[PDB]
Amino acid sequence: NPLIQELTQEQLRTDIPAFRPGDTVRVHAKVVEGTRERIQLFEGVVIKRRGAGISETYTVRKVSNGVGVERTFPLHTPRVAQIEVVRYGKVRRAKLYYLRALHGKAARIKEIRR
Amino acid sequence: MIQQESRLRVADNSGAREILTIKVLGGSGRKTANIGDVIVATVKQATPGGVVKKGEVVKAVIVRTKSGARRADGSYIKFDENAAVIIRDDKSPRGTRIFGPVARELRENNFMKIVSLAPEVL
RNA sequence: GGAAAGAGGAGUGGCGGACGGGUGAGUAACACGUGGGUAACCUACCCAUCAGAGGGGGAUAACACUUGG
RNA sequence: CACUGGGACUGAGACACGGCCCAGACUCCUACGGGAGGCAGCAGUAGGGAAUCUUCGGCAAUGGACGAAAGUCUGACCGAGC
RNA sequence: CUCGUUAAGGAACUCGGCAAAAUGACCCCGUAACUUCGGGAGAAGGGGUGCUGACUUCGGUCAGCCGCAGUGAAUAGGCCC
RNA sequence: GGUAGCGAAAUUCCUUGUCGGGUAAGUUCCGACCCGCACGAAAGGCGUAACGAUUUGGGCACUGUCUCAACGAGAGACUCG
RNA sequence: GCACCUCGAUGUCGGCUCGUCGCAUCCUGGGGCUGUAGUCGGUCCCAAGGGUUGGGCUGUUCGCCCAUUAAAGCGGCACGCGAGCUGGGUUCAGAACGUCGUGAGACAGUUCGGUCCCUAUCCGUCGCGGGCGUUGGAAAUUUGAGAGGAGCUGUCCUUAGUACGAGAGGACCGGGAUGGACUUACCGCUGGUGUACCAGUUGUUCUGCCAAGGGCAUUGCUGGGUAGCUAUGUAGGGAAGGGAUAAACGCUGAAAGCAUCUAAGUGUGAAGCCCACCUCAAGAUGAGAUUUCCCAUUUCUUUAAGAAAGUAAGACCCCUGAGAGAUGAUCAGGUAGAUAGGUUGGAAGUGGAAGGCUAGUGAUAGUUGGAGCGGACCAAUACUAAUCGGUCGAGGACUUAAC
Repeated sequence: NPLIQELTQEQLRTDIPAFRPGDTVRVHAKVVEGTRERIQLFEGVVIKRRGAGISETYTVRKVSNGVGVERTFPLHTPRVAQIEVVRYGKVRRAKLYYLRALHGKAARIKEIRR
Repeated sequence: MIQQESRLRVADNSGAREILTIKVLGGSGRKTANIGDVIVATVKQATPGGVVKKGEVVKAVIVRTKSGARRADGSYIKFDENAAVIIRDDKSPRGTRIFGPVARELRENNFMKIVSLAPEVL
């Protein structure tokens, strides 16, 4: 463990804001359309986070044009530029897998100040 | 992954609603299809009126699966549905409207007429 | 550079855009025709009459500079 | 009644014929992130049909909007063409 | 051998859906062809169900609270042509 | 010298008869046709609601039946008396 | 066709699982002829390395059909395989139809139903140990006689819209990119599981009661999940070459003044053959090689490759174990100590403990506080257990030659 952490230490990002599963987030991804570079945005609710080290990932749920979409990211990629927390949610567990079988108003998460 | 006798919704304006897969073209014993793969299928449910009528053998390309795709930078995408678009043997939609959102892998496989009409391209 | 007129430009504000012009798809009913009722009603511009028109405050477009397109 | 279907806002008066917002089908421009439109006004076009006209001139006259007024606007309308 | 769970697909298995899985309680709404008029009928298809307070005419209804889930365990029709 | 009714049938050899239906594809199934090897009226003919741990064909739901296998619990198996 | 063989018993077809062999070759490789312009083809010769698909209908082979593929080969092996599976079909006892028979009954006509036993002795096949040998006793590193695995193939881009051809159409020979099926490892990612991990919740019973908990109900049920084992996940592979050949094609050349690949001489030439790549291997009784370590008591049968005794180098018994495992073996350690348990910090994971406080009539909510708990994972630490001991294990033959 400590030989691996030392090698991988110099590649962890330091500008990562704190968030939990349940919060809403805007990810500033990076797309390459031929030679062009460009930035998209992907707005949704964080539903997963499974971790320990450079190997940390999270996933975001969204509903686009009547179909639900999920996108998982590593925490430390340089191919993301920004993670912004928009709201805070009141939640009671770590994996919000029950959201993937609800729609509209049943899938509502209450807000909370922090 | 989509195999023989899987059923797909249609994300097109062609007159078909449900489709049943018959073959997974390309190879000699290949099992499954993915996003950007071509297929031979039966129309199982049509719409009253429409260029395409029920009982027909036709070709379609997969967008939008549940077990989705993986990108080179370590990130993934997954959908809640399986869907396809009926195709005209040189990759053009036989309809004029695509519904719902579409995976970005259809660019690399060169369905450029379809990436023009999709509402969102993820 | 101090000059007063004539001719342009966008802006704030008033009034008009519910008229005039088109068509007959819907509609078997107070929709229309004819005869009445409202002690259950509204009405800018126009005409008449009576009475007012006091004294204060905080802004904003334009304009000038600047960001993303 | 105003491309099909819902809604309100401003206003004395509209749930509005060349206004706004949302949904739907159709058409169009895009650097893909997005944007634009509604002749059942007058001419005109393609299509359907046995079958039905000019992409004209002027506000001199009568009526209408605004302005104190000169005036500016008016495919209403007055004339010309087949 | 006897049990529990399983990504994506969902009878492509096999002589044959064999074996499994699924339905299952109570209250309310509804329910076709046909018929010997009794039936068919639990046809099919849908909704409610926990806890606290107030009122309760009576049987219940309103206000509020919590979880992924309220016949929160065990026991209990799959259906159609 | 076989009438009504029915007929590739629990009966039809040739035969997977021919035509329509259902499937992407149907020697099984359903509808019809009549050329009934070898139907036929109480060893009854032809219908028929209700019923069946009967026989057959098709749909929805559900699934380790299958693509194609993986993990876990217990009993035998394995070592010692 | 015959009746040698088996009647004190030799169990039929399709399917399943697992294959192997022949070549009269289905694809891929190499060629000669063409009534071969190019693109596609016809036919004959050489070639068995590898490859050769999923459904529908029938008990069905056979067959027809659908959608693909480079291709969807044909035979042998008790028409391979039931002490390995199935029992749909044929061929027991029940019942029915057509038909024959006076009848009892019958039909390679049909229909619905219908019991498949076996604890592996020997050889054989896959794995794993003990004994001795290899001529002093030991600890390691190895060569390779032999042997096994592997061996498939598509599409696009370029050469080039070039050669060819009226047009339509469209190459060889080279170079580059990316796939299908098959296969060797592995758990960082995406998922599965995860019965001594965390949480929620129903019924009833116990810890005297309240609060807080234990037992049982499939782990009572429901939502997550560490290590480990895993595919549908991730990485790699069948790369390029050399040698001798098959069909075929020569160069030089006479017998036979010419001609002729052949007799003497001399070449080219295939996915095939021997190497090249991977793994096993000196029980290869032909038992191979290199480096390092250790060096002499007592009586005599008679002196002899003699017996017996204590030892060296080294090894084992016994104990703590896991990266190993049915057992045994293998590997990590035994106080010259981190081998396993515990302790002290941490992590994954769960998701806000108990006891108080505050706001509510209450159910509950907020706060102290990313709290409490935490199997297998990571560091440190001799606190407990690896104590004390015993057993086995050399003294190196003879002949010839060179030094």
